[PDB]
Amino acid sequence: HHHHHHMVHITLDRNTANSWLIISKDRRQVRMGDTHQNVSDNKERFSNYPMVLGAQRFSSGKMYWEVDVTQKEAWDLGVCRDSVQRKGQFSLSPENGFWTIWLWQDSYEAGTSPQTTLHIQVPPCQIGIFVDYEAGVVSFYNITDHGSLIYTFSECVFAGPLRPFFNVGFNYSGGNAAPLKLCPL
Ligand SMILES: CC(=O)NCCc1ccccc1C
Repeated sequence: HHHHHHMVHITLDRNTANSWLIISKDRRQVRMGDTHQNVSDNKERFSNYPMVLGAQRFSSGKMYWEVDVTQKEAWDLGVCRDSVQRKGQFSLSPENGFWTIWLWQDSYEAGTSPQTTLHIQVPPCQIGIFVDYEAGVVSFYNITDHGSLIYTFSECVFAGPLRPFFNVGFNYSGGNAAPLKLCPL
């Protein structure tokens, strides 16, 4: 792909983070802590899952960023509406305001309803995410495999400002402690 020139500098919004997450000083990396991280609760924090939003809000244009997922067993990545539900149980779907892919139990799936099987021959260490607001497109690229397409959501009905979306996943196995990292331009 040739989307690299729409690169945007994404930073994580502490205030949206699940209370167990640890965000680096530069706001570019996030990982699951072993316990509650000693912050007060607020209506923005994701309660049920280890999720956090980027600070940036997009309502027009073309945006591109990259995320490092090296040695993780489980994660969700993409974009969501600024007004997605924060508390309780919910599914990642466009009906609920999410345009995402994930890794879970050695398979990759797109967050459609119901979910769609992805066909990945080279497990990615870094994912590229492209959003075209006007066209209603969210695309995912395998940076490890020369930028090969993973999945395109088209005819997206964003219905609001968009925010970058992250889930570091649980670490019940002891094999999923590694961080998500926003990769430099
Ligand atoms: C997964 C696990 O066993 N967590 C341990 C967290 C804990 C609890 C009580 C005292 C000290 C620690 C580190």
